[PDB]
Parts: sequence; structure tokens; C-alpha cells
Amino acid sequence: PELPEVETTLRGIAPHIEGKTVEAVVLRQLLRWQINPDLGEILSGRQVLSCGRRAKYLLIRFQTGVLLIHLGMSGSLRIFTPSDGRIGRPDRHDHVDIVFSDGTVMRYRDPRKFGAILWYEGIEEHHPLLEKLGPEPLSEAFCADYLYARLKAQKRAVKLALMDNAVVVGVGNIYANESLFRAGISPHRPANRLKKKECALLVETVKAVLQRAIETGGYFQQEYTVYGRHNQPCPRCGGLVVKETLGQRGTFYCPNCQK
DNA sequence: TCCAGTCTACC
DNA sequence: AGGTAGACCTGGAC
Ligand SMILES: [Zn+2]
Repeated sequence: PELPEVETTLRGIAPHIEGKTVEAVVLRQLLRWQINPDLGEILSGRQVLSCGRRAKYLLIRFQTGVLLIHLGMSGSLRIFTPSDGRIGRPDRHDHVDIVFSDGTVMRYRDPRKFGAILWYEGIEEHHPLLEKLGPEPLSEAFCADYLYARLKAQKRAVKLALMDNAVVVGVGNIYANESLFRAGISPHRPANRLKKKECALLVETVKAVLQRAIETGGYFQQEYTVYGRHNQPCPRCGGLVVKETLGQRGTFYCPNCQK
């Protein structure tokens, strides 16, 4: 999932687990990194006081420590209310249940197991995976002035820089492809060759694209302008969308509307 | 057959 | 260092 889906996941679990208290934790497997056995002993009786998100990580907080959950490329987190009989029917990819004092179940699912469930004891801001991340794309800190300045010593394709978590978090393959198209910029443009006006447009397109996706999250449908539309018509010029490989990632764009 | 986040590793 | 590729693993689309 990318940042819209993680933010929508966050907004879905929080009203369902925050005030509540953990009673058991089921571990049908133990991902990219190993899970901690006796996580149930760790969390039993501990109230949730907050959930949160940083980059594509979810954060479940207690007074004793922080649970970090990453969905990777195919992970899901879902709530089952006590009356929901799907509690009794987990599939082979439903690796973890987090069961609350009231019967509510939070279920983590992840077929390829690229996600992570990690338990951490110290200061949130110092976690090794969160410490060196760049700014939030929907924060004031991700501005045209920062971006133009961060990009001056980078010769690399701007798509690489825009997908770099040290430059800005959360802009994955889909929304980097869509923002670069909507801003009119080739993904192959050297990052330091974006003009200041172009970095201001790319910034506001990222913010707009990501925000609309957070709210959105037989008949003709088309979510995307270029992503996953190899060899189909560009919605602006009608020309064919090309797909290339840039930084090991599928890169879709129109060479006519993007320079 | 090949397509679909990020930590590690080498020149 | 910056730039590259490999590593993880499983399901579904031509
Ligand atoms: Zn076009």
C-alpha cells in the first residue's frame, strides 16, 4: 500500500481500538523480520492510548511501548466487531490477530509477507527505521523551497529522488508516476534540472493527488492517468503511454506531455 | 513467463 | 560516497 491506503487504514482502525484494552494476541506465523512471541503477554491488559502514522508505518501506542506495523507490498489491517463471524474464519495469509478485551479483533493479512510487525521500547523519534526519514508530503515542511534546495546536488532522475524516503516519505510507484504526469515533468529529468517553478508544481501536485486519494479511499472506469496504462491513450494528448524501467520500478509516462 | 516496499550489499 | 542490483514471497494476469 502507499500513503493514502495507510492513512485510510489508520482512520479505520483508530475509532475501533483506541479506548479499548488488549486481552490476547494470536500469531499464526512470524514476515520480512520476525515477530515477537509472547507479544500477548507484552500487550495484555495494556490500554491503547493512541494510533498514528509516520511515512507508510502505522503506530499503535501504549504507556509501555510502541507497536509498529508496516504493510509492505500486500499487507492489510482490518477490524472485526464482536458480532462478525469472519473472526472464526481466517485464511492462510491472516498471519496475526490482535484480540481486544471486548472481543474486537484486528487482523493483519499479508500474502507475500513483506510487511513487518515490530515491538519497540524507546523514543518513537529515534527508531532506526523512522529516524532518517524525510518530511511528510502533506506537511508544510514539504515545500517548493525545500525541494528545489534539496535537489541541487542530485543529478539523478527526479522519479528516483521523488521516491526517495530521505527526500519525502510516502510517494510510491503509483503516486510518483501520477504526480509526474500531472505536473508535466518527464521522470527522466535530472532532479537538479527542475526549475524552481517546476518544483513548486510537483509539490502541489503531490499534495493534491495524495489528498484526493485519502478522501476517495461493467461501466468504464479509469482511476489513473498513466499508471498501469502501458500502450493505452494518454488522457491529455491521446498519444500512447510508454512504460520504461527506471530504478528497477515500472515507469509510465507520456513523452509528449512530459519533458 | 512475468508482473506487482525497502532494507542490504557491492563497484 | 552515489549508483546499482539483489534480497525477501506469493498470487494472478497474457
Ligand atoms: Zn500525452
